[PDB]
Amino acid sequence: FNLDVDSPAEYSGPEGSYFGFAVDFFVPSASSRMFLLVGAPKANTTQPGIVEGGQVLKCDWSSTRRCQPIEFDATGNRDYAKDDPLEFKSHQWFGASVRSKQDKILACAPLYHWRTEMKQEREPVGTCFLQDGTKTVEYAPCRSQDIDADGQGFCQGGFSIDFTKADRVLLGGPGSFYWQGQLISDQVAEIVSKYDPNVYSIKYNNQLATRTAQAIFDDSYLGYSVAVGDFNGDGIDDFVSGVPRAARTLGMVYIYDGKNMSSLYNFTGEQMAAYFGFSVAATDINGDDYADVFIGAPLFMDRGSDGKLQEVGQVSVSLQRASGDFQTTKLNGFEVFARFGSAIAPLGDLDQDGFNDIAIAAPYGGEDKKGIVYIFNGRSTGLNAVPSQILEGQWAARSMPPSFGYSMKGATDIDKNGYPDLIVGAFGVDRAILYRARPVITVNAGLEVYPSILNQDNKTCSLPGTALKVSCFNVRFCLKADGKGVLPRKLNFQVELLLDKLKQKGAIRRALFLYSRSPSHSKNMTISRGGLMQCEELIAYLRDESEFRDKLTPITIFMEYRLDYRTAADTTGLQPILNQFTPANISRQAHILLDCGEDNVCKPKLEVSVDSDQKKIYIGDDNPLTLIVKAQNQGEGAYEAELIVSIPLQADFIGVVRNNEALARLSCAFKTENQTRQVVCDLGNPMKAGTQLLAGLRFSVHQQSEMDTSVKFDLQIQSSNLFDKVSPVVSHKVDLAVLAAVEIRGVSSPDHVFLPIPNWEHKENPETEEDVGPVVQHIYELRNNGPSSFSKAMLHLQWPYKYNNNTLLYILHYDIDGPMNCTSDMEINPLRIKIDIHTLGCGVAQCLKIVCQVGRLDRGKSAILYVKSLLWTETFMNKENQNHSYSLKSSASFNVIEFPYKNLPIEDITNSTLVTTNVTWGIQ
Amino acid sequence: GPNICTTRGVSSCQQCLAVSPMCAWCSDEALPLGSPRCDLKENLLKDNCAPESIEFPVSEARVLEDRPLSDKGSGDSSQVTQVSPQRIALRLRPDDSKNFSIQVRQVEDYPVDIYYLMDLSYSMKDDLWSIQNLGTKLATQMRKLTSNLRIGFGAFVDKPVSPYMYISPPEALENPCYDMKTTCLPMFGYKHVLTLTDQVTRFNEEVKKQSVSRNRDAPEGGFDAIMQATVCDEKIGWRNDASHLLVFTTDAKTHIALDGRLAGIVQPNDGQCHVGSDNHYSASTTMDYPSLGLMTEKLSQKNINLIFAVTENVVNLYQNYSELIPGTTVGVLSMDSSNVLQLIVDAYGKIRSKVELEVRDLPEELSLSFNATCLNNEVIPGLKSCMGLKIGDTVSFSIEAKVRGCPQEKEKSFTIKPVGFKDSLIVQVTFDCDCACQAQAEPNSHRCNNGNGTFECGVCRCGPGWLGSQCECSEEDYRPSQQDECSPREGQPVCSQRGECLCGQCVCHSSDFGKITGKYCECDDFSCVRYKGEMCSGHGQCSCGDCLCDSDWTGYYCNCTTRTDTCMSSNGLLCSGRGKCECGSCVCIQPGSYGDTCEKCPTCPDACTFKKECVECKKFDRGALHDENTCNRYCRDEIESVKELKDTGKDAVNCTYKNEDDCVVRFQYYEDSSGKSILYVVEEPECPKG
Amino acid sequence: CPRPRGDNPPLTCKQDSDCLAGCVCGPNGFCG
Ligand SMILES: *[C@@H]1O[C@H](CO)[C@@H](O[C@@H]2O[C@H](CO)[C@@H](O[C@@H]3O[C@H](CO[C@@H]4O[C@H](CO)[C@@H](O[C@H]5O[C@H](CO)[C@@H](O)[C@H](O)[C@@H]5O)[C@H](O)[C@@H]4O)[C@@H](O)[C@H](O[C@H]4O[C@H](CO)[C@@H](O)[C@H](O)[C@@H]4O)[C@@H]3O)[C@H](O)[C@H]2NC(C)=O)[C@H](O)[C@H]1NC(C)=O
Ligand SMILES: *[C@@H]1O[C@H](CO)[C@@H](O[C@@H]2O[C@H](CO)[C@@H](O[C@@H]3O[C@H](CO)[C@@H](O)[C@H](O[C@H]4O[C@H](CO)[C@@H](O)[C@H](O)[C@@H]4O)[C@@H]3O)[C@H](O)[C@H]2NC(C)=O)[C@H](O)[C@H]1NC(C)=O
Ligand SMILES: *[C@@H]1O[C@H](CO)[C@@H](O[C@@H]2O[C@H](CO)[C@@H](O[C@@H]3O[C@H](CO)[C@@H](O)[C@H](O[C@H]4O[C@H](CO)[C@@H](O)[C@H](O)[C@@H]4O)[C@@H]3O)[C@H](O)[C@H]2NC(C)=O)[C@H](O)[C@H]1NC(C)=O
Ligand SMILES: *[C@@H]1O[C@H](CO)[C@@H](O[C@@H]2O[C@H](CO)[C@@H](O[C@@H]3O[C@H](CO)[C@@H](O)[C@H](O)[C@@H]3O)[C@H](O)[C@H]2NC(C)=O)[C@H](O)[C@H]1NC(C)=O
Ligand SMILES: *[C@@H]1O[C@H](CO)[C@@H](O[C@@H]2O[C@H](CO)[C@@H](O[C@@H]3O[C@H](CO)[C@@H](O)[C@H](O)[C@@H]3O)[C@H](O)[C@H]2NC(C)=O)[C@H](O)[C@H]1NC(C)=O
Ligand SMILES: *[C@@H]1O[C@H](CO)[C@@H](O[C@@H]2O[C@H](CO)[C@@H](O)[C@H](O)[C@H]2NC(C)=O)[C@H](O)[C@H]1NC(C)=O
Ligand SMILES: *[C@@H]1O[C@H](CO)[C@@H](O[C@@H]2O[C@H](CO)[C@@H](O)[C@H](O)[C@H]2NC(C)=O)[C@H](O)[C@H]1NC(C)=O
Ligand SMILES: *[C@@H]1O[C@H](CO)[C@@H](O[C@@H]2O[C@H](CO)[C@@H](O)[C@H](O)[C@H]2NC(C)=O)[C@H](O)[C@H]1NC(C)=O
Ligand SMILES: *[C@@H]1O[C@H](CO)[C@@H](O)[C@H](O)[C@H]1NC(C)=O
Ligand SMILES: *[C@@H]1O[C@H](CO)[C@@H](O)[C@H](O)[C@H]1NC(C)=O
Ligand SMILES: *[C@@H]1O[C@H](CO)[C@@H](O)[C@H](O)[C@H]1NC(C)=O
Ligand SMILES: *[C@@H]1O[C@H](CO)[C@@H](O)[C@H](O)[C@H]1NC(C)=O
Ligand SMILES: [Cl-]
Ligand SMILES: [Mn+2]
Ligand SMILES: [Mn+2]
Ligand SMILES: [Mn+2]
Ligand SMILES: [Mn+2]
Ligand SMILES: [Mn+2]
Ligand SMILES: [Mn+2]
Ligand SMILES: [Mn+2]
Ligand SMILES: [Mn+2]
Repeated sequence: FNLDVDSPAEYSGPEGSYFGFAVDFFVPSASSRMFLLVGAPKANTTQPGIVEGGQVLKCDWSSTRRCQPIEFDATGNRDYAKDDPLEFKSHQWFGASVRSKQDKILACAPLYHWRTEMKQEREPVGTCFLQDGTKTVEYAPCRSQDIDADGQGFCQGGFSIDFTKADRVLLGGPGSFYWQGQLISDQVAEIVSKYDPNVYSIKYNNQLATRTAQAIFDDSYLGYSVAVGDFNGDGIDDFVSGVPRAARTLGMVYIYDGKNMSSLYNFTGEQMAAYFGFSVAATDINGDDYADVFIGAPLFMDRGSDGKLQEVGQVSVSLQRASGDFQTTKLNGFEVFARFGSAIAPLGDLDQDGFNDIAIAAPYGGEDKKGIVYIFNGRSTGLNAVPSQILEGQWAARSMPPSFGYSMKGATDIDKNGYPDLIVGAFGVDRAILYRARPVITVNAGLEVYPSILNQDNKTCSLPGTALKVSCFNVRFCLKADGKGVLPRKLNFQVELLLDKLKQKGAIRRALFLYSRSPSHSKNMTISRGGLMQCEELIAYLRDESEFRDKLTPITIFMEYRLDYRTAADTTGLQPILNQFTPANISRQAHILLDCGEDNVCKPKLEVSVDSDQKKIYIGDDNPLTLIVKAQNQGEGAYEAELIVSIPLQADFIGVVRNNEALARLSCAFKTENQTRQVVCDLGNPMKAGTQLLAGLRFSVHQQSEMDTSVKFDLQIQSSNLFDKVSPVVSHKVDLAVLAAVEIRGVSSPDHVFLPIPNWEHKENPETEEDVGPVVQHIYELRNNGPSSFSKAMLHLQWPYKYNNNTLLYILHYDIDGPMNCTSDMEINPLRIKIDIHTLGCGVAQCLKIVCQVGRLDRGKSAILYVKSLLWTETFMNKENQNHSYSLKSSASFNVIEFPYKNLPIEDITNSTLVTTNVTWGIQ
Repeated sequence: GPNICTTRGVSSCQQCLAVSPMCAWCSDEALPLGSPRCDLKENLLKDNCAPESIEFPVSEARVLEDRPLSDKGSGDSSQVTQVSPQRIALRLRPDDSKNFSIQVRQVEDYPVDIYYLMDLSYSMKDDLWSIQNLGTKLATQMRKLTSNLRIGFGAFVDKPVSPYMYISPPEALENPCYDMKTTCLPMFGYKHVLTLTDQVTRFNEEVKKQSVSRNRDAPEGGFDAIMQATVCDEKIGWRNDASHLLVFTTDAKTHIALDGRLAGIVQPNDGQCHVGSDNHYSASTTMDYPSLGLMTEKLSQKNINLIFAVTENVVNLYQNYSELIPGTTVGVLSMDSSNVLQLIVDAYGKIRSKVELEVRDLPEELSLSFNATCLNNEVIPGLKSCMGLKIGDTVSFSIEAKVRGCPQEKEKSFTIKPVGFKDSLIVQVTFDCDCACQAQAEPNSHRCNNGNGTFECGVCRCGPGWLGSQCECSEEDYRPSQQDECSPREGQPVCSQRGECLCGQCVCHSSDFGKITGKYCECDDFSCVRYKGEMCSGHGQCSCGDCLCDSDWTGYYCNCTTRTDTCMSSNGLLCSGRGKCECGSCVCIQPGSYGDTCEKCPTCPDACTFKKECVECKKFDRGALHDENTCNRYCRDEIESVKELKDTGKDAVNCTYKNEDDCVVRFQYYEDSSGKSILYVVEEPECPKG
Repeated sequence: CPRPRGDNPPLTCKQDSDCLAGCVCGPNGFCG
């Protein structure tokens, strides 16, 4: 929120050169100066025969905003023979990526085409150049003898580049192995020591690189984007890369180890064609010393308010934990077709709050499609998803959209002001903008009003003029300041004081400042810095009692501070800024003495009561608990009465009841400060004597790491009196209860079989399913619906196996879906098959039982048993001839034995069901 | 008397109409009393001021053009009409809703246009079978569904640049199959070949010439073609009042937007036509591929239906792509399918199996509800779409329009129309925020007691301080004998709180962080409910303690959405037919069902129970669906009586039931193996003996 | 059978000598 948008540094390059396609800082060791690097991959050069070779420019700061090219090559196209050139540098996009470690400058040309040394071709292996002061080497790890897009022929190496802590280059080339993509890493020393201008394909020792894979991974574009950070155990930075056509254009993100280039972690996109992995970033946003992953999907389509897909782009935010896993949240864009996840740039700590910050850009958003940059401040909780500042592009299109924010670099303090700064490029207009941070000041103010309870009978200040006494008091206001970074040592503030502001609206103002004879007073104030709260004082007084009425409303003293920003010169007024989450004013109230008794002082007798009316709440669900509160003031008036209900972690405040006219609506507010959480309800100012209030407060629960066995609320009334200001604390609890609505359901599929069965013939020894009979399938489901879960339960199946020593439903096989193991008291499928009405249950038939042990079923989970049987047709012919129709009845019962909620009342949950398969003749 | 309109309407005429649609205001200019000048339409029985000077506007849903729905779309001598009405006028006073209805019909014999996009890359050498004799292949299909057919086609390979193009020895510029030791054509981005004509002869002739070209990488980027074929309206020759079908044939995967950065192409697609006299996509080398979002937009604008006619190796891919472009269909293309020579009448069948309503240019403070009557007086609330229709059916939607507050703007016209049809219902919206007497009789420095009355007709209000019907509300605290009952019951304190009543008119006006208003200052503007730390869940404005939800949100808290997409199953039915959609989440009502969309139900009866009802009404003309007249809508499966043949075991789903005649009917249904789940019935059921 | 890479079809086929790696001879005249 502290970037200076007023007067930033504008840099401009030649027309049509895509000046600003890539930006970075240059902070060498041999100079206390710092510079800007801005790539112009379309710029023209003095290289002979080379149209649009591209440049990298060194931009001076501190004055003159002058950018001079850095000449890396100056050489035209080398030759393979007399008229057979070996390389083609025209339109090579030199400068499409620029990176810098302290004195090293790495720039690349991803469209650099190369004739092979085998056959006449034009292959875009791409190249890089690494400059270190005056020494300049050529780095082209894709220009090797592995050619022709079966290998590195179309690498376009240098499409993305980066450095690690230990001076190791990371390079990405998306065209390797039929556009599978490739990563290549080399030691910077090995790059410069092994350089040989007469050798085109250079072996680098200690190189890391990915290999070709199966042709299924073709056209994945690994190396589109790269970032570095450590994710496993050491200090050795590991490799991150975006591969946005992977996984069937879902997109993916590969993380490789920094020591031996082995797969570490994977991220996969949620929606096809979104380009998940167009850009990546590594930075620690929650200050936990663990680097966190940021992945941009600029073309992501989410659901609008109506529910239609809209292209808004989405950035993935994944926080690293020590366990190795990731907590990943998501963050959608704000404007359609803005391409919100295009560039992601860590800023370091833009605010110096202790937690690093990040900037995300939507180059095609804003007004007139001129580009937007949102900055997001990190906190301990992760990233704050609500931007705190918004940078708007200022340059309108010439021919193509000024892609403001397409390239960004941060985390470098160019003005040495203590706060890092931010480069933003817009290659559509050939410009690059540098925003400078500001010195955030945190200011704490005070306001002391001497005696807050004012007697009008007590007149001591004869000072009004004309020597008549009046009832007066003092208004003392203190003001201290402090702030990290470089910023002037004495700050100037403009304090304003307003008396009784609550009725400035045309009613009479019943307190005036002594000398000025007015409600308002202002004073230019000057504090140095750092915790010495400098105070000033004034004298206000109550006008004559005859001049007004309305003694009961309080005199509110209002104080605000301004901090004129004309200070902080020294480079064009880098003006500081107050902490964003800080109040620009403080208020305090004074009361006219009234109805306080003989002691001349108001002493209340405060009581608070609470009744349950809803005696038990169940564990798994989110329960509408309503508390009825009674707040009484049986003594004298209470100044600034507030009901304070301190809720535990499980609780959330819904609101006040307004549908029971017997219960009074209250102004309640949820507050979370001073390491606590509670609800603040206004009870009157003053809360007059004998007053009784009834009101309802609704809540919600989660039970917060189960087996707690109770939720506890604490209630007390607090007032700004001097004596008897508080009520006795009243604790109210509500008992946690276990409720599990468990049910068992069953069905037969089919539920009938009509005899005779087509194409059936008695087999002496049946082998196939078709020989035995049709396929009857019983399915039993144990479904847990109630809020509370359970840990263990049993399930018993009774099955009509035989009748008069003859098979009925020959169980072939059984399956289980869920947390359950079953066991049958008889061998299943002995013969090893491959693939009125009289009821037959266990009361009249030989039964085969199956016993199942159920694990933990939660609120919406179930366990299912599939029984696949064959109708034993042979049985239903001989003595069951034609008028004998049977109902093949099975049953299943369950008993819940165990719950995870120990220490709670536990009631047994048992039930049973039955499933019939009716066999019938279709003759008579 | 003591009613909601008597609290805020007393201030002025504007603020009277604004608080409720039931409010009425009388600025007689003749009869003042001291009663509230804004009470009700009927509470102004006494103190009549009746003939004029009573301001009571009422909202109106006024039809201006409702042509009769056409019976057939084949030269009806004028204006084939698939929607009625065609134009409504809306007059809306603040916070008032007025509803209407719209009738939509997919007429029979509608004109069809078919434009073909053919992949002409090298991989397509073994796929050109599908394109020989295409015109006779196309007339033969569509003739059953329409007369007046038109066809045309174009071709695409890829961007003619590196790294896609063969720039290897210049012998490969004009013959990129040089290295293959054969010959083919130079590559091209998108080449328009044949404008839509009714001359099948010229079509087959122009098609047979076509042969393959060659580039490097398997993605081919037809999306460049899809875009230009959509937005080059005059070049392609799209006809008005004819369904527009755009067919897409390709060998393998496709380039998507942002793939062009590898080619040094960083300018986004503008969705403008760039094909000219050369019939070539000129910007193929300067402009990136189009994104799914822009393709969807330009497809819905120009009312084009995209059909993916792709080979099997890639059918799963474009299926998953079509889910991101709603209303597009995929079809397998292989000379074994028994469907390949249709492939389109099946696609056009799909596209006409649904009618969905879309809204264009909807004013922001306006919000629209929707019911749907899809089948013979079955009103379905919340739906703007009807499922499983045959070409010829007619559906109706009841629409409600609501305005929050009053924009005080000019007339605005938004469109309501079906997806993919030219026909549309245009709604003209005018808002009646101001009374009749606005600039007719208004005071300035006179017409009140002491040269301060201003601000309205009917009463004069005064300057920044000391307002009144007689212009002074003196800052003095004049002692009792002046209250005007700035309180409900006179035993209650001065105006409810936050206000010290002066001069018979409450002087609360105590700005703290939000505004305060009302004759008694009972309204808060910042005391509305919170769902989770956000007032009205962030999706609703707060006025006098009542959440006024935004366009697509409902509820006391404004936390219940009107969406039904999350309720939609993979089959197109909401909640899989077994549940109700409430606040974007299926409430499963049918027992044993659960899951996000009620899809999971293993206790539900086997499909033999639901399909037996189809064979009773289709083959025996009885049963449940026969009595409710739902047989033709719900039973879209083809039913063919068989020769008592039950032949194969390939998933072999056999059923058997017993009808009223005590005869045992048995049938089987081949599930959606090569199609859409046909079911064969064994004729000659088993009946008893004579 | 391996799938062709890039913008290439299956090779051609007269007998299964023209094709390799365990593919077939398509009636259309390709590997498949
Ligand atoms: C993040 O996601 C990444 C991609 O989504 C994951 O990377 C993938 O991990 C896979 C698991 O290791 C890996 O599959 C292995 O691939 C190698 C490749 O070496 C091969 O060597 C042979 C000759 O060069 C050829 O293999 C034969 O088999 C293939 C089919 O697999 C045939 O089609 C071929 O014609 C050939 O006859 C290949 O051409 C290739 O060059 C294999 O050696 C591995 O073999 C192992 O698996 C087999 C079972 O298939 C075992 O029996 C055997 O003992 C081996 O253990 C694997 O198949 C992918 O290549 C790799 N892809 C990429 C792009 O990196 C990554 O793991 C994941 N990380 C995390 C943390 O989740
Ligand atoms: C770096 O230097 C190179 C120098 O070669 C420069 O490239 C040149 O740019 C100009 C203008 O952008 C090109 O001139 C064009 O030439 C083509 C023919 O090849 C013409 O068709 C162009 O348009 C003409 O015709 C139109 C009618 O259809 C007219 O409407 C129009 O006004 C023109 O008359 C135009 O003349 C020139 O070809 C290139 N040279 C090359 C590519 O070799 C490049 O722009 C410089 N880059 C930067 C960043 O400064
Ligand atoms: C009648 O009214 C007059 C003024 O209207 C009033 O005079 C005030 O008297 C009080 C107490 O008698 C004075 O307040 C305190 O005086 C003592 C003197 O020892 C100080 O120690 C106090 O210091 C305060 O501030 C410190 C810094 O914040 C605190 O740390 C400390 O705890 C104290 O709060 C404080 O100044 C006050 O100064 C005078 N005011 C004037 C203008 O004379 C008198 O008390 C009233 N009497 C009756 C009977 O009504
Ligand atoms: C298969 O045959 C059995 C054998 O009867 C059927 O079982 C059910 O048995 C119960 C006995 O409790 C009966 O249900 C009763 O129905 C009467 C009305 O007919 C009702 O008044 C009772 O309160 C009770 O619900 C009945 O015999 C039978 N159930 C039904 C619904 O008829 C079983 O239903 C048969 N299965 C199939 C699929 O037909
Ligand atoms: C919007 O917010 C409100 C309140 O925050 C939610 O209402 C509360 O939740 C449900 C209604 O959805 C009500 O039912 C309660 O839950 C159990 C669940 O089994 C039910 O059996 C009980 O009857 C119990 O009352 C609850 O009363 C209700 N409370 C209030 C104060 O409204 C609502 O769910 C939210 N809606 C959405 C779409 O988020
Ligand atoms: C490549 O490096 C990784 C990590 O450095 C190796 O994986 C494990 O590394 C840890 C220490 O970092 C060892 O304690 C484990 O025993 C390693 N796993 C093994 C040996 O299976 C990995 O082994 C290295 N080599 C590869 C991937 O070939
Ligand atoms: C067993 O299941 C039955 C239902 O299958 C339930 O008991 C009955 O439930 C309904 C009320 O919801 C009524 O039929 C009776 O009032 C209940 N009978 C009772 C409570 O005895 C219940 O889920 C289980 N009941 C028992 C006794 O185990
Ligand atoms: C859509 O269906 C709803 C279903 O209730 C109906 O609208 C409401 O119906 C009941 C009346 O008993 C109440 O919820 C509301 O008074 C009705 N809303 C209105 C009149 O706007 C009605 O059939 C259809 N409503 C709309 C708005 O289309
Ligand atoms: C405070 O600063 C303003 C700024 O110009 C000036 O006008 C005023 O006189 C100053 N007052 C004091 C007391 O310094
Ligand atoms: C089922 O058996 C496995 C292996 O014996 C065991 O690990 C698992 O906990 C069992 N599940 C239940 C619910 O008993
Ligand atoms: C509005 O209410 C229902 C909603 O569908 C509609 O049928 C009815 O005709 C409308 N009533 C009026 C008076 O417009
Ligand atoms: C298509 O989507 C399904 C899930 O919806 C997935 O399992 C499948 O692999 C996808 N296939 C392709 C080709 O995208
Ligand atoms: Cl194929
Ligand atoms: Mn590491
Ligand atoms: Mn971290
Ligand atoms: Mn920070
Ligand atoms: Mn700085
Ligand atoms: Mn007292
Ligand atoms: Mn092919
Ligand atoms: Mn291609
Ligand atoms: Mn191809």
